[PDB]
Amino acid sequence: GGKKKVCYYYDGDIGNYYYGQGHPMKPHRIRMTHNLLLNYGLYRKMEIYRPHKATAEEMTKYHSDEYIKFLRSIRPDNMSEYSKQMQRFNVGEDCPVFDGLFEFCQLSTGGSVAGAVKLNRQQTDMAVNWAGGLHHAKKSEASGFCYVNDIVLAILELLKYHQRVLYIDIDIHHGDGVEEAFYTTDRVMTVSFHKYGEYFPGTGDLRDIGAGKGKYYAVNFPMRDGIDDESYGQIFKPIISKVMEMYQPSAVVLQCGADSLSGDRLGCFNLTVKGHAKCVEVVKTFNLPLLMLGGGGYTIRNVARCWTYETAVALDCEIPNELPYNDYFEYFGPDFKLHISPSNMTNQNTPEYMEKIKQRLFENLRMLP
Ligand SMILES: O=C(CCCCCCC(=O)Nc1ccccc1)NO
Ligand SMILES: O=C1CC[C@@H](c2ccc(Cl)cc2)N1
Ligand SMILES: [Ca+2]
Ligand code: NA
Ligand SMILES: [Zn+2]
Repeated sequence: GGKKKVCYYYDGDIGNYYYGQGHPMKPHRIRMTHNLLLNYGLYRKMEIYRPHKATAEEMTKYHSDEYIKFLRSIRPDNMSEYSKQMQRFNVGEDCPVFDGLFEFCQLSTGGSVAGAVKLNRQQTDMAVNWAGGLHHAKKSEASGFCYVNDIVLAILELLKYHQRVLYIDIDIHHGDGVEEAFYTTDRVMTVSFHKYGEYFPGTGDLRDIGAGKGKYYAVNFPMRDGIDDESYGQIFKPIISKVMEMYQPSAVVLQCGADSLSGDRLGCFNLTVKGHAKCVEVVKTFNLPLLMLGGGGYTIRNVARCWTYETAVALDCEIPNELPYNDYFEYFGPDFKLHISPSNMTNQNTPEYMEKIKQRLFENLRMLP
């Protein structure tokens, strides 16, 4: 289907926001990603855009006025005056108050929405916002280190020109906030692959399939610890192909959370960067307008490797395994290579389990009109 035009959204301020001592979410990982892919020369092959800061107007296309007003007001120095509101909107633990929090949301959101607009106008085939993918935020509530749901806002922008949008989520966590926003519509189908059982956020059962006009338009593939490239690859392509055949979306949003990689600090999957990136490759083959977004990812050297490689995949541009010098080179020791090895952790997802869950999801997809 040809090489695709790629537009890529980055603001160099993003890496300066800080969740606080001990918090595993490190926005600095976006700056590492950017610097690595610049040093591989990938700027030669794509348009690089600085996103606008999304306004309250943009954000309240989904989020409540009250919740957005609170995000705009709350600061480390006025927290004690906002104790009640902090509890109502679930801010102050997983989702702390930090300096510049609202500007941070504006930058994340701006990239996703700017990308969607660029796709709507047919000025690009693919838009990339690695600072996006905040799949847990809800209408009036922060969750899971997410405050504003850039994905939901980007999909609402796509729905202006697209009757049917497909969302795919390869983050190790269930994309509960996106699924919830679109649970009762058939105009967005949500497909999430995730660890399920005794794991954040606790949602995404096989049996959660949508409601009302959205019944059968939510798809959940629950997995156990230790899934590897071969097991994941054998279910992802057939599920996504069946979804494409039955749902026939005209645009796609792919959340590429890198916490499904081997060695992630919060994750317990065993995927390599090649295994993860094979998902990008599969989605690309359908030749649809594609918004690719970040997500979780807590071993930051591997997040940088993952999203650098996935940018190269979007560009159909082969890059060497030997890392080029970069500003964060020491983080990539002791090997200084792009690709990673899986661990020897046991895969708890048996072949039989994977095939059985796949067959249950195929039965649900036969129920589309
Ligand atoms: O990656 C994510 C968000 C994961 C949210 C995990 C919340 C539980 C947790 O580990 N919280 C925590 C850990 C260390 C320090 C402070 C909070 N979504 O894809
Ligand atoms: O590096 C970053 C930019 C946005 C922010 C974030 C928070 C939560 C999720 Cl799930 C994904 C991304 N971190
Ligand atoms: Ca997921
Ligand atoms: Na839906
Ligand atoms: Zn995650």
